[PDB]
Amino acid sequence: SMRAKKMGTVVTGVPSLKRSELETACEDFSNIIGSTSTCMLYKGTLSSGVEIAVASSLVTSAKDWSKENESQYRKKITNLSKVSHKNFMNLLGYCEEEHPFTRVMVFEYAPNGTLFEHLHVREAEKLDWMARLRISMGIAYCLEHMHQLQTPAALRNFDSTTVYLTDDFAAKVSDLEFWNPDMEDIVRKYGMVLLEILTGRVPSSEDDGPLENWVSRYFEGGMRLEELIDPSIGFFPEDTARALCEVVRSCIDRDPKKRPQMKEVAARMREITALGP
Repeated sequence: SMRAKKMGTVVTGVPSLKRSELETACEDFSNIIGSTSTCMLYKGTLSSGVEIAVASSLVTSAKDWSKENESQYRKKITNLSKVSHKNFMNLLGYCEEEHPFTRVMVFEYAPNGTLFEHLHVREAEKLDWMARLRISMGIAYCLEHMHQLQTPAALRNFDSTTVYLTDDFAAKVSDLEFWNPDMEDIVRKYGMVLLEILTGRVPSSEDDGPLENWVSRYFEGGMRLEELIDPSIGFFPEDTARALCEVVRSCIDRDPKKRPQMKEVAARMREITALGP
């Protein structure tokens, strides 16, 4: 009948994976998909049969990893755990292990590579009109969802090199870089990617004046659509192309206040393409 008081003595919703499981899944990290400024990308297959792309830090020792690195690592995982969109390269798990030093994030695998590759690499399979419209819409729906959630940090590197393509060429926008942009800037970037999808052309530097004058010639009324639109598309509907180029023009306006919101872009894009989510 008497008090006995004691005291105990000594963070997200996607699964933690053991390093041993990932070693098996990725053949001890021997199959490289690619690389970024902050990470290596490894191919694996989980015991379920689900194919994965594993983003792994370049850091090779706990001595080279700061408390800030750890904080940004957990922050990225927490924020991506709230995205599960058909047109996003979704986070499927993560692995932190100290021995040996491991900081990875496990993503959905996209078998058909990047949009940049398919648009610009000579040996890559070219995309037809409907494929390009599907990709364009998929991107817009992802970006709209991202903005709806209020998680734009995931789109800070958005361009054709960060959009991957599924087995039937649907878009998956990615965020593979370890976290270490206003929505008005993302809208502008969307317009540039849409222009790239339509024309097959991309700026060759930060100061591509010749490309600027060429695009300018179109918007000022001095270019036929046959000169603008990528010849590798094959046949295309003229008035649909016009309408999509108007979307581009709105998005890439030099005055950020004049650009549309991503929700408006997606609505307009659906009106034009008639492609639902």
